[PDB]
Amino acid sequence: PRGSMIEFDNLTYLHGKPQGTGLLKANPEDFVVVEDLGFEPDGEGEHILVRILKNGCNTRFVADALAKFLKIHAREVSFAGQKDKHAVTEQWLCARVPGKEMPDLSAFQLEGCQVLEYARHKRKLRLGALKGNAFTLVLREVSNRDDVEQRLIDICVKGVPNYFGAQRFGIGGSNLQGAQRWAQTNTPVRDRNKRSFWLSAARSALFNQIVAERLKKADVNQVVDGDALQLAGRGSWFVATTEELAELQRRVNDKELMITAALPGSGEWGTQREALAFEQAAVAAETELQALLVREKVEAARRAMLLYPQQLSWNWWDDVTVEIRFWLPAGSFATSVVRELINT
Amino acid sequence: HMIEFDNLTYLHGKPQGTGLLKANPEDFVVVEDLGFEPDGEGEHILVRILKNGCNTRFVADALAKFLKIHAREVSFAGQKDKHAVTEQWLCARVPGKEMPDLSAFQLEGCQVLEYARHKRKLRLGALKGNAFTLVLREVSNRDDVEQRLIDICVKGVPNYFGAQRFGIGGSNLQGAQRWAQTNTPVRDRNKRSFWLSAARSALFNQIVAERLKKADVNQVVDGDALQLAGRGSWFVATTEELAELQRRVNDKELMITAALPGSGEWGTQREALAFEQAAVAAETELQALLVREKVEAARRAMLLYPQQLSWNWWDDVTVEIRFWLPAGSFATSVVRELINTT
Repeated sequence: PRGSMIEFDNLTYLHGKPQGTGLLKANPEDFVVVEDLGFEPDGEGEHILVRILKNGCNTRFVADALAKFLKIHAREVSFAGQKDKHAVTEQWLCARVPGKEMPDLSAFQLEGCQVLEYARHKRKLRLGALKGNAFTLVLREVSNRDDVEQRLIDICVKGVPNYFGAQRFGIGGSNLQGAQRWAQTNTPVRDRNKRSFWLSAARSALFNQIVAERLKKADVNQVVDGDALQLAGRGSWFVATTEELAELQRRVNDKELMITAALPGSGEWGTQREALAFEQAAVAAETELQALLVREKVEAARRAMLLYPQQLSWNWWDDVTVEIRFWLPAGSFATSVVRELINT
Repeated sequence: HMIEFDNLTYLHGKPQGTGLLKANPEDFVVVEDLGFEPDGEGEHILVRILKNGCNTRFVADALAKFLKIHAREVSFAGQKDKHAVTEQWLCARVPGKEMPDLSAFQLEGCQVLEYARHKRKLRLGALKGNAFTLVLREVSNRDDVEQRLIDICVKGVPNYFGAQRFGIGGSNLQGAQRWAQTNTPVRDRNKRSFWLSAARSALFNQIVAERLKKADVNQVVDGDALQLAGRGSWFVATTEELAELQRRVNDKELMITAALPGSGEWGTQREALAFEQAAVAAETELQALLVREKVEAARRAMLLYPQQLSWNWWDDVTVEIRFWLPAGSFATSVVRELINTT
């Protein structure tokens, strides 16, 4: 059975493959993540926002525990996003518990999880409904400090490819594999979760591939006729035209606009003419995955090709250990930044 | 050439899901708001009628018959078509103080809800606004819709003129463009209005689309024409006042406007005016047509904040949404930012 599609480790680099190695997440304390909702709990509402700090367990696990403690169905507990199990993460959970009474969540004890705050909120917390995350990482046993230092400087200026991290395609890549097999047939998928995982890996893999192809051009950030340019910090995007190229390039160079790559699916991809031809050619061989996404009615969307870590700063503890801090928008991965610093 | 409707910039970005709007007339309920209660005296009789399956003019002629008066004695502030359910007000001139029994007036598909005398005649465009109740069906991405409804509560939507403004098949804009290329006058007065209206509306939509491409959409600039919320009055922003003006705009007390090109001054000045002119610089022919026909330039809020926006999800693929919009604003403009339709 001949397999596929550019593999993750073969994805193009913006600053070239690093000339050094290092350790990522040697200890959970070396990977701290603080969720950034973008809003404060209202202080009223039928929902209860619970801010927790965890270590050594996934979000759903703590969510199920929270549900049990409040004597409510696991379905009554949601969250903004999945936080790494092997790391120190802080995030919000949301449980629907209507009423004027506020349950004593300070009694909720669970190994590898500390409650830090809880208050009522009107609307339920939905997946993907967060602003971003603040990261504090420590890279250990850095074999080439000068290479890493130089890369951190270049990242501050040019950024890094906004790839979906390896964690997006399932353990061992099962999600992408399963998505591929399912696309080779017409056998519908029962399990709602198994279906979402697969559809997500498919579109994510295609996005990464389009970006990897675009990075093979002479000028990676060159705006071309028909590009879908997204305003920095938000979803709104528009189509570029030959007539406006000069001014558009300036905004893109100034990081006001973001060249985007397609997130394949039903409907139109967004790009037009030249740019559209490019994206279609970049994944021309993936007719099967493309067709799968279309039949499952997963609307095509736009995603920034590049990623500019915010408030990027770093400190070297010694010639082989660095602490790095930065904030990333929702949907971007810290591993996409680290990929351009060291090889793991 | 000119930005096409479907390519008009989105405030919240193009939706990542689809759905059905107005599957049946019952999924689109529009309740007219006069902006006042009838005087309860006067030579005119205001009649509120629930309409489903026929248009205004039709019901108006039917009322005229029932009351034994000239069809042109029945007026109305806003026209509406069959495809939607509308609680509309009709105005009949019946001098005197006696109140005819509008309980015998039974037209197919209609229902008289109330009636009272009033002093002034009801005129087209005199409506203050409309309250809508819509049912979006076969929603493919609830999460997307939910977040967009929430974002709209905070930021609103672009106050675009809906497609209906450009005639069936876009014929009104087409007619305006063909007309703009010749000095030939236009016979039919109805054609004149529809065409001039489509041209100015298209220009406004393009200016807003351009403005939405800026880093900060609601950023006030020197020379901007700011309109007081709820009314037509507007004034020009000045550099020395920006911080204060910006606060009132963020607080939704003032509305940044975009031009409705026509004869006379557009309203904006300096920077803002230069921006608006460039935004439609290539539309010289349509502009000259408006100037030529003496259609006075005017102002229209760039953004639209649906009032009392609330919604209820029947199931994962069905939502009933309610909101009030001032006259001149479109429900389709709110929906454009929620789902993609065909």
